[PDB]
Amino acid sequence: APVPPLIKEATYIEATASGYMAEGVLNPTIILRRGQRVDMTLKNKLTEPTIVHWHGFDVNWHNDAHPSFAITPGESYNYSFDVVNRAGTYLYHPHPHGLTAKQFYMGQLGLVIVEDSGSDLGFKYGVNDLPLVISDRRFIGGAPVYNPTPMEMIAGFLGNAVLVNGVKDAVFKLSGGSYRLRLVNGSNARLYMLSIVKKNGDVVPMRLIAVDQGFLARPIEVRALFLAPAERAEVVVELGEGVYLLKNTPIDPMHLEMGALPEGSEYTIATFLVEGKGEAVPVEALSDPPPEPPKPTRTRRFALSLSGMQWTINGMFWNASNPLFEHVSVEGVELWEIVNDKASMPHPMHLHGFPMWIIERKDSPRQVAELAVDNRGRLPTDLGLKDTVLIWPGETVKIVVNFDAKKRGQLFPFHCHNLEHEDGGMMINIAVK
Ligand SMILES: [Cu+2]
Ligand SMILES: [Cu+2]
Repeated sequence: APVPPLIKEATYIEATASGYMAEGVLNPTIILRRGQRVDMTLKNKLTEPTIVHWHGFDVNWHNDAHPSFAITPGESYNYSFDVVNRAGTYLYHPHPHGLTAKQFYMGQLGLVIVEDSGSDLGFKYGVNDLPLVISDRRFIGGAPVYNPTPMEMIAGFLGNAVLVNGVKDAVFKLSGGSYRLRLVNGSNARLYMLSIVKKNGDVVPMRLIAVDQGFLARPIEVRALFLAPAERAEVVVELGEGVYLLKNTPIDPMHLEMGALPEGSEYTIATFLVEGKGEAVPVEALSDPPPEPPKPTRTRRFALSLSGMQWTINGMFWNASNPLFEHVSVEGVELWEIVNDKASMPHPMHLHGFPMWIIERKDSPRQVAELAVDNRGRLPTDLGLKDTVLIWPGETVKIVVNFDAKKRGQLFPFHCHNLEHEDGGMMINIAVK
């Protein structure tokens, strides 16, 4: 059962090429309590600038940290903030402009778990609460390489094998019982459609309980889950004795932007060898429903498009020379109508600083529409509070965001979490007024 090691006291972290080093362990899971104070110093031990981003955290832009605050090698950066996020599974990872994909892919990515009264639901981390950080790699001679061509910067850098928690061909040896699996897409670009199946047997229903920004109102039974880069979905499964497989199953990846392990091919991501009898953990109710969405005062349309060799948002993209460029000025509660062009590819769009309520999916591909659970085209994952949402070519996704006036005068990136798209500039500053 290989999962990241746990630490509570994240006081000092070193950015190294292989990953984050804290208290002698690599990429540990930082576990925090809702409401606690975080004081943490980042030391840059790389040969290039970097900065840590607390993915999904409600903090100011000094603690986000905005990419403009990146530190040079040998420098340090202090983070100090109160955790006001809902209990859930978050990430910490690099955010220097133009260097994030490589640093992230070469190993700098860890989990941040936020806990709250009763949020562990009776499961124990590393026993039956299992994070599965799914990361693909392009292996050459059994070693990962990050060498995207210009066409791979446009499309995303896809690996030829899939790791779980850094482990090739991951195998989990478990006893029969209940398992909470925290599915995390830690890949640069690869999309997954995830299912758990009995080997040579039937699909195991998964009971979705939480996504990016925390618990659903109630568990939802699903047979398959789309999980794009930086999305998180926590499910509960009942495993009897036998062999089970976490698999990717076939999809149309809709690479329509420009005319080794295909995204829609079927393959095993992890194997569960279930022997013995262990604890059953009943999960009948969740005690932390997401808030209802606020009422927006204006509608703002966003078009996702390829402008030549440059991915853009409303035609705009990162100004490498001016990281404080104010691409969009916002205020109050807004409804964002995010339209992905037909000649495009799926984009997992992610907003810093402010979570998002998903209101509606329109013109989704059938493989998505078939999984929706309401009249507004919403997927089960769309029913929780989110911070990263996948928008398919031709599809319109409507979200509502509250640009809290307490954050006036700060800048927060809005960007695609396909890291090649991000390093390629598919990122703009949202300036809160
Ligand atoms: Cu983020
Ligand atoms: Cu993208």
